[PDB]
Amino acid sequence: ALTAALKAQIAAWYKALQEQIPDFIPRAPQRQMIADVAKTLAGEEGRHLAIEAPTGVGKTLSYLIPGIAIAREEQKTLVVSTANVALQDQIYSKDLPLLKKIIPDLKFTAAFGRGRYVCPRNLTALASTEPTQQDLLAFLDDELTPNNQEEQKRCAKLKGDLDTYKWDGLRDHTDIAIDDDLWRRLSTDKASCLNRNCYYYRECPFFVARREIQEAEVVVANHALVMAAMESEAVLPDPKNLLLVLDEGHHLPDVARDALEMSAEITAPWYRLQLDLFTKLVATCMEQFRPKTIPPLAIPERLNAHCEELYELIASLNNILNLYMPAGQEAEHRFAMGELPDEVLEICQRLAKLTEMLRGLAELFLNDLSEKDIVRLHRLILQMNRALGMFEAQSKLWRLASLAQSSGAPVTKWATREEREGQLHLWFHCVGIRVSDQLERLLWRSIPHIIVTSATLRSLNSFSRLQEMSGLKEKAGDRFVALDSPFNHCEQGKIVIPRMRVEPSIDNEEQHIAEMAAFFREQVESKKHLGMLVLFASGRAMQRFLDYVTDLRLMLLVQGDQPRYRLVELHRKRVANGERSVLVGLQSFAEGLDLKGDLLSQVHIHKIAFPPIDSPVVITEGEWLKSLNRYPFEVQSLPSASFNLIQQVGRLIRSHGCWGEVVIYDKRLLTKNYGKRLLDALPVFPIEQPEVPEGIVKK
DNA sequence: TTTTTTTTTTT
Ligand code: SF4
Repeated sequence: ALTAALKAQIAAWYKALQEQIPDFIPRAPQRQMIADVAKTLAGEEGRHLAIEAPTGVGKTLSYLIPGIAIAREEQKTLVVSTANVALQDQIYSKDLPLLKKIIPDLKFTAAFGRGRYVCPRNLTALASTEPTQQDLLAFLDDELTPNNQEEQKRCAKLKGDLDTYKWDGLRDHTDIAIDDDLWRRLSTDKASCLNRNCYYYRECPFFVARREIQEAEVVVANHALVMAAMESEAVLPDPKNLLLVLDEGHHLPDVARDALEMSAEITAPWYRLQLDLFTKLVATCMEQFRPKTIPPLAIPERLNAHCEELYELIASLNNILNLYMPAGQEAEHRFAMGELPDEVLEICQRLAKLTEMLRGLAELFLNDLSEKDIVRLHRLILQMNRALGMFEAQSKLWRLASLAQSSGAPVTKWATREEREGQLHLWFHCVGIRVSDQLERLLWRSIPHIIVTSATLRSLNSFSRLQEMSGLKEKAGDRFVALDSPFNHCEQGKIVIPRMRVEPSIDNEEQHIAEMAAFFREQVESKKHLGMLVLFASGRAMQRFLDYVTDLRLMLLVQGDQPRYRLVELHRKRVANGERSVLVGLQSFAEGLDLKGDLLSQVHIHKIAFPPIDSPVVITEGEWLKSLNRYPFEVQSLPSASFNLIQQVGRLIRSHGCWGEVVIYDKRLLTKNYGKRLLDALPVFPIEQPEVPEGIVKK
């Protein structure tokens, strides 16, 4: 499988980059990862490879070089998939052009979902049309006019950039802030688009990007897109012709779980309204634009016999679920083991059938309208597209609610009664607990050999959690490799566990935050660190902590206040200037921050990020683990805590020459037996246990 | 055994 010419090509590109790009430094883990990826992707050894490549190993070049070599030899496409658009851009703008220097021949593109692309037609409307005081009837028309004059100028700037190729049309590739509402208007749904009819169709960024996919050697994708391309066999080449690298691979089950997740409203009056609107809309479609294809369900007698039966089912379900909950109150009911009582299951099966039928009708009408008075047709397309979305959520919901198991585990099922607009609304919720069958069918079986890599794949020094969640198995021929970290952590930093007076239990939170803040403040006062990061496991705790350090607002860059890349922008600017700067964030910061040396010398971790015990999904899972005679804490809480802790601690040492401390304020790392195990899955650091000032609680 | 709420993206 590894031909002579291929080894020669990989070696050549390797020597090329190491002695022609300044600072490219070889490493033995890098050589091993190149060889392992090369053997897996050529078919020489087993099926799939899950290789953990800690920061510093040089992971992306390590799979890019053999991946590209094998793709060229075989006239295949290398698909590199990562977690989100920012990481995609990192691969597309930094690593691939670097390889283009030594492979001038290289053909690579990036791929994104339709929703990230501007629609030239709409933007032209927004840039070239007058804001006229929200002309009232015109607002009611929502007829493509800039809300106001500021909006109009911004749109014209965006259009100027688009037309001269300063802007590629992707939402994330422009500096100009775009409101979410604005973006909804600037982009369009597949049906809403004019395709070959539009006078821009040859000029549309999205279609051009897909055209680039077709002749490219490397496509940079995100996991959601790849999954969607495996369900709809529609955007990527045929799986058999694919080399697939799933960078940031630990995210893969969660992404797969989107296919087993739905929440939707089911409250009976609202439902009556929706069905009435739909019936009326189908009749007006038939009158206004007779479709080419008229299904028997569109026949009015049949359509509203169908809708009346659906409604009667919904109303029965409302009554049943309402008996679980106090009247006139917001409430909640979870079904243990995700198991529905027989009558409720029966109802959900019939609902699944009826809502799926309505979804099919709406889809057929929608495609008929899109195939085809442009103004009136577009109003009708929009309404029917809304209807389609409603019934999509419905059929998916009832399909999941009807499942006995998914990948050998229950689907979490539960209802909520929530207040919204002066009223109580009934929601149903389904969340698949395991997703391995999904990954197996869409990826593992479909693509001959896949690389799953990440800086962090293991939990508790083990691939066990990854194996169980992903379905990858040695028995199927998948291999699992953990490369060593290059850095020397014990000499490069320390872990600090202050002598806190309370554990961060539920009752203790107020005192705990107080003690933390005191200690944290003293650290800031030492002026020993310029780059600081504070990491929380809940937004509740983060806000509470923020109340104690309100005198430090100037110094604090808080997740959400600005887009993360801007917050890191400012952080770099101030630290380079000699000022103290503190980032404060949740999971997004714990996962995404990569700050070397001065930029981040002290990491503050409020607590061990254990999963929420009262969450319905966690409860249902623990029930199921119990029924299999496994201990939930051992199998569910502690491994998640280990993975999260590895990731959080992983912010400190990003390079040789990184230095500093990780302050962990959860005393249970020393106080509980499991503490040792969490510490043993971290890199080795010396542990210091300083005394803590008295915690003054605030009103 | 022992634990308590985060986050992107797509058809
Ligand atoms: S093609 Fe669809 S998206 Fe591109 S411009 Fe015409 S309408 Fe807007």
